Amino acid sequence: VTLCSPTEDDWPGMFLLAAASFTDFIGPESATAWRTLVPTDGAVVVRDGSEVVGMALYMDLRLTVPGEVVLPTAGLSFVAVAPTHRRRGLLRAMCAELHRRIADSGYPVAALHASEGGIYGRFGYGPATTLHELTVDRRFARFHADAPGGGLGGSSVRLVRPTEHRGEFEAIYERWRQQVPGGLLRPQVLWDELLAEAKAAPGGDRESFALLHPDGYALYRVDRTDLKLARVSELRAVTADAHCALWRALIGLDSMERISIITHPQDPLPHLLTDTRLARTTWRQDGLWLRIMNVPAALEARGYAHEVGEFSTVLEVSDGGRFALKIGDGRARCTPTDAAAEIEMDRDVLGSLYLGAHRASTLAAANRLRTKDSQLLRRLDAAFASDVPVQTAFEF
Amino acid sequence: VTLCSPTEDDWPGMFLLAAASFTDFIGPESATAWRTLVPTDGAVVVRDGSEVVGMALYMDLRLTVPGEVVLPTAGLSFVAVAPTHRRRGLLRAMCAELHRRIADSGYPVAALHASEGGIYGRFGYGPATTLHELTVDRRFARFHADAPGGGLGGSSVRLVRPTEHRGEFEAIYERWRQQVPGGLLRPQVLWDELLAEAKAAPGGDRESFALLHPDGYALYRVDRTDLKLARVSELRAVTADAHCALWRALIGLDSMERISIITHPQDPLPHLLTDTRLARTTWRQDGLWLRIMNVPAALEARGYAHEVGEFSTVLEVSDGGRFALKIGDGRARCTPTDAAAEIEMDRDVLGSLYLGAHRASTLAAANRLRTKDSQLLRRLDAAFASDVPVQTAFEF
Amino acid sequence: VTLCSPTEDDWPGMFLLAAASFTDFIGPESATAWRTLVPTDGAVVVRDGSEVVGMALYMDLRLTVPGEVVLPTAGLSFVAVAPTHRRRGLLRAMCAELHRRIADSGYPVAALHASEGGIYGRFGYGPATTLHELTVDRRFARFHADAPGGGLGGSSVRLVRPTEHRGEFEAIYERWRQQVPGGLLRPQVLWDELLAEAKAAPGGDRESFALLHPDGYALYRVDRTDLKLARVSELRAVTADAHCALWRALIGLDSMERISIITHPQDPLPHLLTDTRLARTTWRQDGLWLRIMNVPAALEARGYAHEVGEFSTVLEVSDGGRFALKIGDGRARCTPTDAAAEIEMDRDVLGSLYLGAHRASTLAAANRLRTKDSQLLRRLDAAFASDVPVQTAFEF
Amino acid sequence: VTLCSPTEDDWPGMFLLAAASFTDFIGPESATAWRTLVPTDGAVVVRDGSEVVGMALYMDLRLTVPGEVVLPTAGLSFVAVAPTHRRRGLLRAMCAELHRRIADSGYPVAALHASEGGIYGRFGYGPATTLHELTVDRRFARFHADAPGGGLGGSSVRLVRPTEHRGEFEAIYERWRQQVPGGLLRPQVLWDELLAEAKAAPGGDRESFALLHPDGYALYRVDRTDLKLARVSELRAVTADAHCALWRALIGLDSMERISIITHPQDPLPHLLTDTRLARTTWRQDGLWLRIMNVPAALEARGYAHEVGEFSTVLEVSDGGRFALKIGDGRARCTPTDAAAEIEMDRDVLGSLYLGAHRASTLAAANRLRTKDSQLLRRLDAAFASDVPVQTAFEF
Ligand SMILES: CCN(CC)CCNC(=O)CSc1nc(N)c2c3c(sc2n1)CCCC3
Ligand SMILES: CCN(CC)CCNC(=O)CSc1nc(N)c2c3c(sc2n1)CCCC3
Ligand SMILES: CCN(CC)CCNC(=O)CSc1nc(N)c2c3c(sc2n1)CCCC3
Ligand SMILES: CCN(CC)CCNC(=O)CSc1nc(N)c2c3c(sc2n1)CCCC3
Repeated sequence: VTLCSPTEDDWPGMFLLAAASFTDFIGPESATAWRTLVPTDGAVVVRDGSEVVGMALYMDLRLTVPGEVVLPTAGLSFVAVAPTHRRRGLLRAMCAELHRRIADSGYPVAALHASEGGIYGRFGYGPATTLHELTVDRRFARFHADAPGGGLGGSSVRLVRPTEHRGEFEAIYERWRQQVPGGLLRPQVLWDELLAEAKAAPGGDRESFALLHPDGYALYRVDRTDLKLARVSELRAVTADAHCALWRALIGLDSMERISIITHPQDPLPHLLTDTRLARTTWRQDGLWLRIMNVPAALEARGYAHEVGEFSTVLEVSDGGRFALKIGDGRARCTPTDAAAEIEMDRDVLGSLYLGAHRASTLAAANRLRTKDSQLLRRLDAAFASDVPVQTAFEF
Repeated sequence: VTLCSPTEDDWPGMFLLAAASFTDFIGPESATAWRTLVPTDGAVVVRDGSEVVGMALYMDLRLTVPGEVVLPTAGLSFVAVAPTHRRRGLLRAMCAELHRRIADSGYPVAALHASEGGIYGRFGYGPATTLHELTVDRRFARFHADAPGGGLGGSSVRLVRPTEHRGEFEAIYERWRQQVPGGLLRPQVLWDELLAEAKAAPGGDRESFALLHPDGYALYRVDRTDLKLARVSELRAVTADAHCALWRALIGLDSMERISIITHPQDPLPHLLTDTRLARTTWRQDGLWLRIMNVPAALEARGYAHEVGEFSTVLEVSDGGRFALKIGDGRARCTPTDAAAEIEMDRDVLGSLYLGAHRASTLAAANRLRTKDSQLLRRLDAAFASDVPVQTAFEF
Repeated sequence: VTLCSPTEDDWPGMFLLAAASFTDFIGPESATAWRTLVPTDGAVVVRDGSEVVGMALYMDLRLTVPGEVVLPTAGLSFVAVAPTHRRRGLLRAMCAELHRRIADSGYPVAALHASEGGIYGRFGYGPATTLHELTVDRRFARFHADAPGGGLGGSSVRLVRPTEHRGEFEAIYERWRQQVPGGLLRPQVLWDELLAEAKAAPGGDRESFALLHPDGYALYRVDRTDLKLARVSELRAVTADAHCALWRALIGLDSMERISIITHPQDPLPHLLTDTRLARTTWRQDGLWLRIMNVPAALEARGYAHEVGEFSTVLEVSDGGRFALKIGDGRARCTPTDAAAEIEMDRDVLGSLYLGAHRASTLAAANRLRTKDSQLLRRLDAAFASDVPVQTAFEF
Repeated sequence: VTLCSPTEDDWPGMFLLAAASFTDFIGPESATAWRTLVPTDGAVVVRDGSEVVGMALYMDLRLTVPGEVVLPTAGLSFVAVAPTHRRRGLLRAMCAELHRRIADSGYPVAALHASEGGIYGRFGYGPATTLHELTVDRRFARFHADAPGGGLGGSSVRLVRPTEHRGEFEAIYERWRQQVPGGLLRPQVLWDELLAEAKAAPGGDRESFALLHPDGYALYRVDRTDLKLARVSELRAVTADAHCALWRALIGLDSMERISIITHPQDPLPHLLTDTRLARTTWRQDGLWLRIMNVPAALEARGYAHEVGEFSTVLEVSDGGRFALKIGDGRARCTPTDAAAEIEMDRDVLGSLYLGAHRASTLAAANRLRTKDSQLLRRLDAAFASDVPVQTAFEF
């Protein structure tokens, strides 16, 4: 049981573990595209004696954080331990080695999507975005008098084939990801993969269609089994006008009973309708998880709310350092100190605060965040909050 | 078809309409208790020719708003139109008369719980609290190392019969309702009714039990049909310690698979567990709806966030007046003006902002709130936000 | 194993067999009411050695047949064989004795509601009415421009308590039953029983309400478990205006999603709506079964369609006689003959034709009815058809 | 937004709208076959500016009406409005243009299958056939002593592969469609398509088998997911003997629990069994919809019941003309008149009466058909009734 960077000859063994560990695994062909995002020493495997019994890697990503700042991000992925080798310290050993490499390589943050919610907290990852499924019973849906784009004349939205308008989706997404916390750069190879999933599969998913606006798009397909349900896989809108116009078109899918989408808690859709209740929350879950690798770099890199007045405090991260944190004029300065801590929290908690999805006050109430000053709590809440609601880009 | 205040002889007809309109109607005996909260001219009926074909009333309530300010509140309730008399203007006529009476009587706000979400917006009511059902699979639930009250020694929580500890529930609730936005005074007659519902009914609900802490309680019963589900009807906790200790006791209901509760979006429960995902959101809906009757009085009465610096603007409510709004040092001044509006919104939108459940930014994105200044938007968001998360007291 | 008329001392044993044989059995108290409809020698029991192991009886009923003719009808009921004594000839023996008594007493027809559809054909009973369940999704239901009673002014329908308007229901039902084939006289004791079932039961059925028009009524209650479903137990309407007005009121039950009713195949409800499809047929089944006891008397007693021109034929009923049947001017003459048969059928088939629910042509296609002349077939179809659609009165 | 006949270059855009509008759409290959039934100017499209945002067409069909008369019929089909262009008058505009073309081309009737039941009434289409799903629990099914084809010797029914007996199916269907109201000529290209659907699809429908009699056939396949359910896609039988023999063979599918078929309300199947109840009606819906284009031509073309004696009346169709209607000896004469109307109805109502699926009396009770003479009503009922029960041929 030794731990190594994989060679080319290890990858058939890694794909076998992948097929056995991940039910949603698309085979080796699609893996080629994703592999191009893995840097030279971005992967570790565990061999027994040899067969691959453990693997983990990270991908080079670009993540937007509040203030429209783009951080280099290590995207943990393809993590698997063979069912033959559970409870053997393998996950801990692989995660430790990758975090060492990630830290040394100079990434300020790491990120992942969690298969289970009970695993990654102990390795310093905190849930940082919230997925929110809305299901609209579109048969009752009427738009409010106040909703944009309800005037006479032609529609600005076109119904199109995804593969024939790649350039427009790319450009709209690029604009979206740069202005929204949680945004990820989507490289060319992932557009290739996305548009491949758009066509129908024999005994699989139905054909995808697109609704295209100059400042937004929606990709949707009819569900495999529920033929009265349309699933919006992705809706990206840069303006409120685009968002409303796309939803006017989706509600116009008259052969459907229900439209579902995985969105974020601050999606304005409910408020566009005369009956807000028709946009039912059918599902909620953690989206992106963040591990802050370098506390000073991460805290100094993001923007903070201009509304809160300048304040200073001392933050201790458990086994992560202690810092003099000064926030004012939407910027933070974060420097070493041995002064008494005013705020303590584990590393995972900081990840949860970092994009503004969770309030300091809420985490304080669970005692995941410890302070004796409730004024400081309010100031943290306000400072770390995000002007632009945090969203989830794409799963990896 | 005339509109009158009911006499004693109208009430049998009103109870008949009630039994036919409300499936959850407890009969005339329980109605006696609720009736004591209806003031002298708090009710209207419509007769044909005579039989009661329409009714509506309000109750005298006390509602806590941000800054722990308690407002006299007209609680609209018992609203019904006979199925024989739909689409006849009756709801509009009854609501107009009651709003006249409520306004003239000097209530700054009216409030209701909505049977449907598409009805009450046009009468100036906006959803102001959010109900959030969490279902915990308690078989997997483990408390985080950081969670309070996990030390050795005895428990501070007692398992008791509700009817034998009325005084303690009353006193704990009184403390709770005064410090939480959305809190309602629960008068003696509603405690009588609550503790009557606590006992088992033949072929109905099972017996209720209570978990009692010095600074919190939980009332729960096993579900009628799903005998592995415990439903928490009510949990009131004044400290984080009480909240955690009550949840340690609920997770200790070892004969149950699942514990469900209707709570609020900022309930810290998920953060008390090592796996936040185990607290699944199974249901979300509008709670209390508010109609601001008097804009200046309401806006001046509540507290605002101290974090945001002093600012001035001009607010227009559609057919509700235009006001110079000045907010600073957590207080607002709201005075008449004919200066150009910087913010416009319908009356219902203001109700939705008033307890801090919805962000101005979110409503702006749906164009329910119109301004040309995005800095002003951020300032409104921050100012109207509530330090203490808004919760829902009891349905009426 | 002997067969006797029961004495008073046999009835506790009969109630025991009843409770064990019929899940819907209301106990001995309600049985008192039904017992008053059983004539002196209207019942048979089988004892072993003694305990009651078999029973059957008939009740004195009055049944409306086409031409608004009311026949004395033997209503077979309370038929049961102990589970200890199956496959022992007991049903055959009891049915033979009762049919002897019924014939000798001078009833032209016997009738029953069948627990199973495979039992009663061999004893000469044919299904003669069709039950048709319609479920309306009332949220989408809009009335057609052509539908009666859509004008301004007050409603003619009142929402009332059943027990306070007994006289009006009685009188409306009396008018209904006399003008509709399948109508049964409902005696006073069955009104007592019907209005007793109208009140709520602890852990049972919910309270019943009534919609009352001068020329019709509907009795309905919310379903026990599906609280968005209203079940119409009974709707009796003497005019099209009443029928439409009652349905306008039922569609006005705004707290319900669905209204269901057990009606007949020619219920005009679907045609009152702009979307006929909203009245979905969710269930179909045989209603009343008829055994023609005396062929000549039965065939001469009913009216026939005036449209078909006079014709003569020879009808043979298998082991039931052969007859010269002459039909003209809406009347039949039916006399003995030994002339060659032009039409043959079993006795059960004639029962199925008798109220016009089934077409001769349809039964001919199954070869349940044999003739070599297709012109005769068309003439039978037309002659036996009912001007007024056949309906089902009440179960017994 | 202009309205044109499509060119060859419009058809890729039409197929895109089709794939997005119709979930059951087989792609462009199968569309080639259906296209051959569309005449030169049988189609309209709406372009914006260009992309296809609206389309509609008709196909040249031959429809059998009572009296075995075959009418040229315009089969409306492939109707779709883009979800981006709802509530824009497009359906109304396309339907108006096609009806103009259909009328001018000399079709007496148009016909369609309705995606929803609330759409096509306002354009003068009335539901004219009823689909009736029967589900037989074949484990209990026993044939009645009277049922044909229960004697000793060999079976007349063969189990075969559909594709190897095309000629026999074609010839049997041709005989069927010519003698049954609702029958449609099935051209060669639709036989090609039907037999292509008969083979198994990977992750789709299972292989179809055929039961073949000299005077009937049944096509059936095991359901995708319910492997104890056999679905009869099509059963065509020219004699009662064939119908019974095919059902004896279907009940002999001993590996199945249930056989389902979409048939018509007068299917004799229930009467072939000792227990009629085993043939449960699981589903009912409108089949073919008719719009009478030319009232005189349509009414003069069909045969009427010989049983009713000669009578004369005056029929007014709303915005469709007024006519002296004389019916006798199974033929109608229909000529212009300005004499006072004795019968009024909308155009859609006449379509519903035309094949005898709905009774005049029933439509009168809903006030869709207005007369003051109830004798006239009875005469219409009898006259328009169909000797041969109306059935549904194939969907288009
Ligand atoms: C399949 C992994 N899955 C289960 C935990 C996680 C969620 N992933 C997705 O939703 C997009 S599909 C995908 N994603 C990759 N990161 C990858 C990688 C591949 S294939 C591939 N496919 C090869 C090496 C780089 C990572
Ligand atoms: C039954 C009304 N229901 C349906 C819309 C609304 C929700 N109400 C509850 O969840 C508590 S039960 C209750 N509530 C009342 N306000 C009242 C009133 C009564 S009984 C009564 N019971 C008589 C007059 C004052 C209001
Ligand atoms: C209970 C019998 N049931 C099961 C086969 C048949 C259907 N009957 C009903 O839907 C009305 S309840 C009823 N009906 C009776 N005929 C009777 C009789 C009684 S109780 C009674 N209750 C005593 C003797 C006369 C018949
Ligand atoms: C797909 C249309 N569908 C949805 C409303 C209606 C029902 N149609 C069927 O059940 C047989 S499949 C079919 N039918 C056509 N008429 C057509 C036509 C095609 S493909 C085709 N396929 C191209 C032009 C002529 C009509």
